[PDB]
Amino acid sequence: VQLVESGGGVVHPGRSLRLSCAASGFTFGTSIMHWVRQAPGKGMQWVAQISHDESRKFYSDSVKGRFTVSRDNSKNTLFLEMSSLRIEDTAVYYCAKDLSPPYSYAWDIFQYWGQGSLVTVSGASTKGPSVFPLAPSGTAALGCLVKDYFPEPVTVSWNSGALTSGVHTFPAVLQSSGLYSLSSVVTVPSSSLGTQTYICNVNHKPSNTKVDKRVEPKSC
Amino acid sequence: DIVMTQSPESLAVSLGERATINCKSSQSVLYSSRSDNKDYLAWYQQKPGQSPKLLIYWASTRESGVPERFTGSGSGTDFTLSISSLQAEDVAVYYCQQYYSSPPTFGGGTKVELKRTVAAPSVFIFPPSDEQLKSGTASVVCLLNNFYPREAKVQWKVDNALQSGNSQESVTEQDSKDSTYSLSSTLTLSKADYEKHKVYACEVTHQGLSSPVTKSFNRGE
Repeated sequence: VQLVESGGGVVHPGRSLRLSCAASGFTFGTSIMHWVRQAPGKGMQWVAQISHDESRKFYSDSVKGRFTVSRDNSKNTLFLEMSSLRIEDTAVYYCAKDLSPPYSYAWDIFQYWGQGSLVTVSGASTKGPSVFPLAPSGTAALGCLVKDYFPEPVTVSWNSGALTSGVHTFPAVLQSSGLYSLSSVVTVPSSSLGTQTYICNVNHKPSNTKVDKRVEPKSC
Repeated sequence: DIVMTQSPESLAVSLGERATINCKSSQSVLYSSRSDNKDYLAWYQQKPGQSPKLLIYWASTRESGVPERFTGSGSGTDFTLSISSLQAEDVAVYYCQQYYSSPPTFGGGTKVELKRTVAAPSVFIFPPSDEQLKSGTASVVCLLNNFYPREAKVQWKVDNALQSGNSQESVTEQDSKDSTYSLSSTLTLSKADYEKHKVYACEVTHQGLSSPVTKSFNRGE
């Protein structure tokens, strides 16, 4: 059972955006599906419900008239067409399967969820990050500073994903500038610094930025 | 129109101990029919960045694969999620949800934290990189690594002068394996100002430190 939401990003207020949800592992064609969202630092809010054949659709009064839920059973995909978006629509949107059996009305029991897709609604300019090294000078700490980007998020890996132990990517902090800042660190044996190469791979999809900064040690 | 209210907002309990999460619905979610009475309430678990998981429903019935240490109880208007013996992997936010009336509504969530042994932070300091100083700005970073509890004081000093308002903190979520925290503290400065002062220091205070720990450097060496 897998629910993978795609689409989503930053949109200016008033514009539209379509989310998709690819399903596998269950009879998607005969099951009721939902959309549920989670705003920053708040609880879940149900958004929409749709039946197996689309004949029955239901929406939260918060999105009624602006959002449209649809589905393509031939491709096992659920859709959410979002229009006339507002700042308060910023949230991570989850795709969820209802526990109700085939051809029965919804139970409103969210049996399965996806990992979610972040939707940002702001009239603020998109901007990529600048990546600077946090250079190390029996355990040594390396890092990368990802500064002055918007909107969120950025993802950081180390050595193309090969290095994952001791990695700590901190949550973004919004500066007085209105741009986000983020740090990613990793602890590594001090004796490998002279031989092992350490490269932080930063990815900011809204800006189509993808940086690979090599962190060199300081020796004295 | 049903409002769900969870209490407490967060709790910390030791390994093997019991965690209790309470949930209250603004209206009764007990439905009467030709068959047995059922309480239309469900419980979900959410780890940061991961797909939410259904735990319990009908108030007390466990979802397939849910360990028995998760127990749902209550009726009508008051409900409780009980974790018999908390495990590190249990660290998560837990939400309740009613499906008695439309629209289905969720509680605000309860953060469940694992109360483990005190662990002092490993402190490191990072000067601004030559790359950034060439770009016209300067960021001094201080790292507190793998410590517990979360509470910790970071105070920046520039030429022995204490700083305030010019720094920002960020804390990781509790680790999945050792149940520790990591903290970053960034002192933002202008290049011109950075070049006028010499010694930059990050002083850390924590329950696991007998005395304040200091990590510092001299700008020009």
